[PDB]
Amino acid sequence: ELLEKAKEDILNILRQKRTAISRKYILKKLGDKYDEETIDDAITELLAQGEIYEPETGYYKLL
Amino acid sequence: EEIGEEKEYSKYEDVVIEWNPSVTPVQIEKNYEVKFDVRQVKLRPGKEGEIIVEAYASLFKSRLSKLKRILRENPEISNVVDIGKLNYVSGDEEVTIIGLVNSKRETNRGLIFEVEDKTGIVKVFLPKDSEDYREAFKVLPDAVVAFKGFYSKKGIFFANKFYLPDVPLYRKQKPPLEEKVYAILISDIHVGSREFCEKAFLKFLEWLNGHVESKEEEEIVSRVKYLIIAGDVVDGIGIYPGQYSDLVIPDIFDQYEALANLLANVPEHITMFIGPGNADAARPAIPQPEFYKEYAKPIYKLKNAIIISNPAVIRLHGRDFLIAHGRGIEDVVSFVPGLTHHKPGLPMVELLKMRHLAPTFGGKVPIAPDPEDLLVIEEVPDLVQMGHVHVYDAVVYRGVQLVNSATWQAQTEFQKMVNIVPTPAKVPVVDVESARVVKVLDFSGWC
Amino acid sequence: MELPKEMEEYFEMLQREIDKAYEIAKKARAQGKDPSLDVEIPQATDMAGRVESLVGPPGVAKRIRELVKEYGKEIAALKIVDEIIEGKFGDLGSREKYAEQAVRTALAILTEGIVSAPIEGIANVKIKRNTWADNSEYLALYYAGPIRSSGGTAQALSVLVGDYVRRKLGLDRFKPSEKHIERMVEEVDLYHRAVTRLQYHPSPEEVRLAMRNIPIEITGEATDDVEVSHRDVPGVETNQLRGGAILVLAEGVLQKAKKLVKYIDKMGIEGWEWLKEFVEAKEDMGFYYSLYQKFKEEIAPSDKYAKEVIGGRPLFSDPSKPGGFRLRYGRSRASGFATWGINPATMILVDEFLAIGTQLKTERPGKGAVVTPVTTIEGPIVKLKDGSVLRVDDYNLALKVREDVEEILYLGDAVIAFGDFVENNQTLLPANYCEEWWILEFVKALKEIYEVHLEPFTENEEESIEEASDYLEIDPEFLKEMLRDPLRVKPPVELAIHFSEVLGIPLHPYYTLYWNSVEPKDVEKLWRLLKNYAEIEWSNFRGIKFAKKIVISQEKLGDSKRTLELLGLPHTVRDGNVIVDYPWAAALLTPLGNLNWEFMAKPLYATIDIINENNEIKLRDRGISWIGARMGRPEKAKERKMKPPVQVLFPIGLAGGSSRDIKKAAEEGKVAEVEIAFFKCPKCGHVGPEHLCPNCGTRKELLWVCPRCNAEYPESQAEGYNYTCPKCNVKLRPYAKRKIRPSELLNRAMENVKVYGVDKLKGVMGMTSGWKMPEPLEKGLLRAKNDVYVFKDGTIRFDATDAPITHFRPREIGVSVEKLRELGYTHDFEGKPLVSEDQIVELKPQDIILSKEAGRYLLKVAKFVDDLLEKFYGLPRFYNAEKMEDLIGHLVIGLAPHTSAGIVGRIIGFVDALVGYAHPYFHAAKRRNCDGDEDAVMLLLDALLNFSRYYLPEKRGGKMDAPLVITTRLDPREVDSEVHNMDIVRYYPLEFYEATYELKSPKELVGVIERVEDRLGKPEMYYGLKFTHDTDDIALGPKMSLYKQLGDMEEKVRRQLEVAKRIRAVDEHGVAEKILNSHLIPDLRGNLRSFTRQEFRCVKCNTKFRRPPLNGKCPVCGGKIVLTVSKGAIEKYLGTAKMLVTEYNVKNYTRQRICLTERDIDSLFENVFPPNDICQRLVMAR
Ligand SMILES: [Fe+3]
Ligand SMILES: [Zn+2]
Ligand SMILES: [Zn+2]
Ligand SMILES: [Zn+2]
Repeated sequence: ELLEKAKEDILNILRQKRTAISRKYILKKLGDKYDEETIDDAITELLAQGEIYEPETGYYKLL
Repeated sequence: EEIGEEKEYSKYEDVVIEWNPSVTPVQIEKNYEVKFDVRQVKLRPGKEGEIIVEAYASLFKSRLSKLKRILRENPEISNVVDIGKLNYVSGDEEVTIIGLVNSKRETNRGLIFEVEDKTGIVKVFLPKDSEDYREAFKVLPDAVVAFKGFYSKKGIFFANKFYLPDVPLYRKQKPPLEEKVYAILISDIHVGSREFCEKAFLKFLEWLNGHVESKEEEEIVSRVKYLIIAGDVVDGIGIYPGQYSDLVIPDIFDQYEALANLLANVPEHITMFIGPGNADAARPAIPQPEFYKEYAKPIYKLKNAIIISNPAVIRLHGRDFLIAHGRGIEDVVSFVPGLTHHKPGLPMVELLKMRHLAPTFGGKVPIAPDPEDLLVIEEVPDLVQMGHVHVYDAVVYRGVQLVNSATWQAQTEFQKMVNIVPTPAKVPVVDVESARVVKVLDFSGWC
Repeated sequence: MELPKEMEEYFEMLQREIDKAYEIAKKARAQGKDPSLDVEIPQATDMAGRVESLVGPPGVAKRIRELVKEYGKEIAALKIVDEIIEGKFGDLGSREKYAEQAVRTALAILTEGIVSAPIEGIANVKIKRNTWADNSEYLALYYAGPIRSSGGTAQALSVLVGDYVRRKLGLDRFKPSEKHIERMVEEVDLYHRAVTRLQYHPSPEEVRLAMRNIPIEITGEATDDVEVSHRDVPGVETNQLRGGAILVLAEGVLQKAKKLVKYIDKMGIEGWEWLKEFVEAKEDMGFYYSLYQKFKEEIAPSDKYAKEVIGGRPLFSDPSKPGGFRLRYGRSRASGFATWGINPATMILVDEFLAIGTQLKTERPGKGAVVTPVTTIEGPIVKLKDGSVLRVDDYNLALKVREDVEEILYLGDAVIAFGDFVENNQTLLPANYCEEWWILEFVKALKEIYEVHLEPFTENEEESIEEASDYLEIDPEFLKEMLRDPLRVKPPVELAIHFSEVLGIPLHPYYTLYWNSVEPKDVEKLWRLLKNYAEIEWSNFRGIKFAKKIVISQEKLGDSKRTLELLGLPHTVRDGNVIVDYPWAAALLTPLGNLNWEFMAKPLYATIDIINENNEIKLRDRGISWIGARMGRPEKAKERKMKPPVQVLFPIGLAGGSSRDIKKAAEEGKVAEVEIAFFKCPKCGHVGPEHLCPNCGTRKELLWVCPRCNAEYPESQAEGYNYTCPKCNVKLRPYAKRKIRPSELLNRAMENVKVYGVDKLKGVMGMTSGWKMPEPLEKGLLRAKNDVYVFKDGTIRFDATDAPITHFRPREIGVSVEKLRELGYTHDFEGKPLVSEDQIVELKPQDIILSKEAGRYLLKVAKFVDDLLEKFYGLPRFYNAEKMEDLIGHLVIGLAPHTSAGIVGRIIGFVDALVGYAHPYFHAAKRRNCDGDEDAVMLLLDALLNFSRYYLPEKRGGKMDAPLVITTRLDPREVDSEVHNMDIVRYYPLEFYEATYELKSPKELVGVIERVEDRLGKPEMYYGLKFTHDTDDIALGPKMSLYKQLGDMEEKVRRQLEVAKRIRAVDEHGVAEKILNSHLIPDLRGNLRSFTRQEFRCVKCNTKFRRPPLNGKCPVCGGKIVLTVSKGAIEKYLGTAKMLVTEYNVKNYTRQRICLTERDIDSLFENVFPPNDICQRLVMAR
């Protein structure tokens, strides 16, 4: 369920700021709340679902 | 000085005034001759400044010679000696000096002058008790006068009389005329201005054509053969800063064309004499030979018009008419107190009894460089006409009649700034046999 | 006050130098060779001391100092007046004396003791009675000529003080008749018509309203010889026109009514209701379409500056027309007070009509301004002779491509400060888009998105820079350099586009073209042309497609090439093709979406609105606001000479000739009868104009003469006899008409100072002072040897234009860091130690930067002073200067022509321009601003040695422009009101820029931008001032104007009209008519009128005759008589007028006037001197 919460947080971050967001900012903001492996897992599940897409490497935006 | 956008105006191109069949003109032969005209004289033939100075010197020497010749005609003048020869004669012998006037000073016991002739300069003292003290009180500078008195070795000429070149007290009566002929004098039309009276001028043109209300006026119109204009026929351009906003026709060619269109309704049997003025397209200084032909052509082609100079002398049935624009009246008023505008006859009397149209130099009348002086009244006339004052008046002095034609322009702002109240639309009527004004017409009610 | 350590040390060092000068000055004067035995320039340190030493009464300084801190300097004047009336400062005598003293002291306190109004402007104070009305007493104030240069604010305060004094003395009001009011109404209009154009011309109703209520009379003595219609008015002694009184009435109470109302309200004066009442009675659509309309309605074009055009002074921009001067808000290092800042490239491309220090007649903010080079701002855009378009932002590029310039599409930028808008109460104009706005948007976007805090123009922390660089994937060094200097460091186009896409900010202002200068239909046609007939090369940058090159044929483009020129797009013409280069192809094709969406014109929309409606990257307007200007009064830097040059103040009469040469009179051995004072030796009885006896060596005593009996009395007897002759009972005089032998005096002086090789020595025809004391001839000999000149008081002066400066670099003024450390400078403006010549150092209040010409003249003056000290006084030398660089660290005195108080400065460097650089506080202390004013500098020791009160003219105005008291400390609280509006912030905030679009008055933004006024009282008003725009060099650009190399009028007019033709925002046809109506026709007509009413002159003598002599020669001399107004004067301007009429399209009125003038000039001279042309065609058409 922690993965689902992480996915919800990742979705919340991108909605508030309607622009492309770097990966480093997401990693820092999520930070101690979830370890890096879970962050990457959430990112790959979101890209598999198709909610978000990456224009460039290291940059993600809402889709 | 800012000039705005163009405007559309009229040139009086559709004005036609006909002749009444009731008035049948009387058949009178015409006797008009131009006795004097500036363009009739021929002037006799190197740094520019030297030639200009010589021209001015010759001008003043010619004035002195002519006015001396006029003075010597008085029988009471005798034993005239030159100023440079004053030391030869004794200190108790009566002598008479003739010369120009340089400076006049009023002291507590008399008048002190500085009189200059071609040979020297002397200082004169006129005692207060002298009978001819008021005449010396009004003499303008640059006028030729005479003094009669003794000379002291101290260097002062103590005079007891003062003379001026005047009009003789007696003149022979001219022979009569078989038929009666009238003449009309007008001036200062100022065509092209905002204050120009149009309806008054149209009513005037309808008066010359036989539309009259009274039988006596019907008698007068049938006997009119001459019309004379003296100066300011058009308003001009560039006279003073702020004139474009005060113009209806702001172009010189169309101004003269409009004047020609208005004047074409003058009846055929009437002959017109037109002369230049201050505002017209002519010479900046007086005397003025004529209008510029290339600018004032439309008034040259009228079949009953004669262009004359400023000044000129016209002989009508044996009677001499002196016609000048009359800018020298302003210099008299400034000098002598008690003579103001609205009574321009008295300054005219002063100018006539000095026998010079514009004596003072460096005042407010410009004098052109010329080897000979042409503003001297060489022969006593029968009638003198002037303008430039915009107020009507007429006086008689020793058999001559002096008339100041009025204006056709209403009160401008510049006049109400300096407090001059003009009299518009007044026309003198003169009789050739007597050279006197018999009636004054009033068209001022219309505009 | 408790100042920091640096400021107190600086002031103490200045005081030590002043004391060092004063010691030598005191030693020299005590020998007895001079008019007095003590130095005649006292020193004061505040307003109270100056007031005590200028107008008195004695003992007032302590009371002023006590009362100022308690009430606030406006109630203090009233308290001082009350105390003086009560007699606390002694018994003055009659009531008139009390009134005069009180009025002078109060006006001096309110004016701060600098302006010479209380000394010379006010002549008398008298009591008079209303004989016609009620026989009641009233107070009257008499004014002199000097009141005309005392300023508007000093004139009204005089009326206020007079009213208060008359109220305190228990007097009554002034009750005028109708004749008085009518005479005043006539007099004001007559003065305006005849002698001088008043700046503010009141209506007759306003004049009557003022005359009906002012409780005190405003009269004076006659200044001009012009008569008036209303004459013999009771209570007025002169029939001639009075100038000072009417200028006071027109300019103090009426023009400056609001300031007087404010003073009345703050002080508490009652009875001034009418002035307050008079003051209060006196006062479906696109975004940019609406903004333009509202701007046009609320702010209207002003054409007052362009009314008059003078030949040789060009017009650079039409009123509020695109293509003129762009408006940029800011303040440079060397501008801000009233000074504009322009790029030096603009100066070159206008044919150097503009040089550093040239005055400009400006439209919007104020009336006048001075130019100063700024390199950071943009420059002109030009079109070459082969069709290419270039951008010129460098001095070298302008120097290189000047000869190939065909059209100036845009002039450039102007830097105008916010303080000027506050001072002139000018409504804010919409701001153009610039780099400082963009950087603020950049940092705000970073803060909102990534929560990283950065500050422009400063040094940010390293970790924040690294974090931002990681987020944005750019080089941290580049980001640091861009944030530190956003004006000079700009990103490439691909970074600008990436920033716009990622961060959401608009496009960089550098890459934005003038899109709103073309109608949407032109862009619509250009879109199809580019889509069909253009070949474009593309490139990719991080997934963003941008153009690289555009090539299109000229024949297919057609008339769309003008759209590119109006857009300001650089391009070249080659082989019949138009090529657009790298950075500008992207600038043109990116705001259009790379031709993906079609551009269609629609009503009630602008180009930028259509772009922003359907494009991802937004833009902002770059050319919304424009300002026009005109040239006047070129820069000045030159020494001062009296109208005939004078080297010694010694009377010679006509014995020396026109040049008044004492040496020439000495060679011929002439005897001159002049009016001079002598002295008598107590022991041997020698009588001579010198002070020390040539035989004994003892000081002599002045001789007083009786005008009737001609008796000589020494000083002791004259003092004992109370300066009255016992026999005649008449007042004695110190001077008499006497005969002297110049040869003996000159030989004795030459033997005295061992100077023999002098060829010329010029004096004066007659002394003006009442004492008529002559200056020693040895001083004149030394001045002639060193080639220097003397003023009326006895000093040597240098006059130059004044410009402001606050920060400087050592390399600009040619001074090493070691010399600066010796001068007291230790840190730069950011707080770091001074180690390099490229750093920026703040300028101390009383340090000045001179010019090369000033140094060259002051070196001669220093040599003269050293020679004087060594030979005349027998004292060691002081300056010991061999080059102008040896004057660094020495002291001068600044003085203004309309004041009588000086301020001490110190030299620290030199520049090549013809200006005088100083702190704004320094110029404010002389009551001047930097909009074309000229001030004077003189060496301190020379003034101390040579200045004497005995040399001053007797008539009113002789104490004006003289160092009666100098000031040794500078206090910003008591300098001037204008400097308090100056802004001292480093950068303007976003609120200002966003508030510009709402067209707000500047008073609503005073709390946002810090100004000098907010620091008054605190120790922070002496240091910490800052600037917005930097500059590479303050003396870069042309030095001398082109107006000084042109002699003939025709050449002037030709160059002026060429400049008018080149500039796109100037109508040359309109300029052609302005010259004819303002400079040429008036002169022609005036000369033609004056020719026939002139005077005549002789060549040997100078006699004037009102009519030519008959014989053609001078009656006395026999010499030649010559004209005064010649034919050359009439015809000097005819050819130029004919050229203007024949070439340019002017109105018919002017053509006919010029043709008639030609005909009149030709016709006037007919008797004396017996083809496709404009006149012939004009007269042949009709
Ligand atoms: Fe007239
Ligand atoms: Zn002695
Ligand atoms: Zn005496
Ligand atoms: Zn002479």
